[PDB]
Amino acid sequence: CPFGEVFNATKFASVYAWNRKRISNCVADYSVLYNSASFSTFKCYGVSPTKLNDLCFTNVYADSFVIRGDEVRQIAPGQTGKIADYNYKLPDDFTGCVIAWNSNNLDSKVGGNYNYLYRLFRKSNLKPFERDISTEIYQAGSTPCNGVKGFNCYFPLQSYGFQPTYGVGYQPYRVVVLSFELL
Amino acid sequence: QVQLVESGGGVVQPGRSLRLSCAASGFTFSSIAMHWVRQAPGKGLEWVAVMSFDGSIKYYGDSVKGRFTISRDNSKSTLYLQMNSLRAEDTAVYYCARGVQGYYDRSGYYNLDYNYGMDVWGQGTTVTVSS
Amino acid sequence: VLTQPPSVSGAPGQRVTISCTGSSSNIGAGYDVHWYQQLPGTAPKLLIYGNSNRPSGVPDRFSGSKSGTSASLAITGLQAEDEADYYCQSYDSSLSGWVFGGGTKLTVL
Ligand SMILES: *[C@@H]1O[C@H](CO)[C@@H](O[C@@H]2O[C@H](CO)[C@@H](O)[C@H](O)[C@H]2NC(C)=O)[C@H](O)[C@H]1NC(C)=O
Repeated sequence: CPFGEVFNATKFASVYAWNRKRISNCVADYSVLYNSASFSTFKCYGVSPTKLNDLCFTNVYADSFVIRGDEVRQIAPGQTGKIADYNYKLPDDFTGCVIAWNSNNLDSKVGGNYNYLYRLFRKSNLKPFERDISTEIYQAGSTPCNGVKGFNCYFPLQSYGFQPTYGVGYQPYRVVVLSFELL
Repeated sequence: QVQLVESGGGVVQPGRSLRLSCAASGFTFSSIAMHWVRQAPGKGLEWVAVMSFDGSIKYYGDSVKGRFTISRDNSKSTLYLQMNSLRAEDTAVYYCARGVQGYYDRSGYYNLDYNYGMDVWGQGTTVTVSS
Repeated sequence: VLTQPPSVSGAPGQRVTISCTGSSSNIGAGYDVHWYQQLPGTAPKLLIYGNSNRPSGVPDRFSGSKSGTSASLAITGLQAEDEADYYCQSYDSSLSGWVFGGGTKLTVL
């Protein structure tokens, strides 16, 4: 019941600042995510689907963002990289699920969608589940930066630029990550 | 830090066998599915065996099927590869490589017919079958 | 297996492609191909997984692709360090094995 708004949102958030949308104490139906024919990568860890019916409506979380096609398999536990240790890191003992689907003609502009951003440069690779907003210039060891965009030291974000002329691995995949817990 | 140290080096007869010991420390060993992958000297790598986080799902390579076996012990957190009828073409150096934690398929069917790669690799202990 | 060119070479600072051709029962069926850089004398290190992704430690030069039945570890601006072997690894469904490639031989000039 309460996640018909999480999977149907008109616009998703970017990866560098994603939403931690929390569902609450209603009767949850996990037979509308299971038995969905529309999904492509349904990946649920140690708490199995169709066995979490009689469990865990204990402020379940539901993250949501959008990454490119062959990026969606950087989201498993472990799996270090660039959009999994700067942007969205989930722990090595991850419990619940990760659901992601192919937005072919819902997020791709023929000129290029240039407002889906992912972080590029960040010291001290990111802790689990921690969200950033702050955009500061990087300071990679050189002369002390103060808003410069010069040699070797520049902006930390970078747009995606989706197009319908891409292959499979570049057209955007919206990712919804579920996670369960107890008291 | 993580590593995959290993032991069980071999100078043995064509038809007899030995049992490897691929140890592990540092990472969560009880959740992820190790692989065994060999390299005969002169050529490139070749995949040998796989086993899951418990010991249920196991596949093999076509040169090594039915003869070899692979087992896990979560009391000493190691791997073993037993190689009965070690005939002549089965010589290599044997690497044990960490797989992934994967389990999926929304019908309850826990399985791994997977896509991912082998992240951290062993040191390799050379086995030698010689007439 | 997955066929691979036995020997390709290139001067420092160029862009050298490394092909990896497969059938329809493997990489062409929808399974991804990875890339390992095995220096002669050690264990192969994971370079690309899932056709585009680079872990922490591998630099920004190693770009991979996958289209049709192929792959390309495009090394751009190669230095005097990366002259090792490169193996592409799919997982086929005809024999359910995690099949590797024959192995290329890249040396700088
Ligand atoms: C909004 O979400 C709902 C639930 O995921 C979607 O409804 C399902 O859509 C599939 C494919 O059209 C149908 O087979 C199911 O029968 C639908 N279930 C329900 C709740 O009736 C819905 O399609 C999404 N929004 C729209 C209008 O596309």
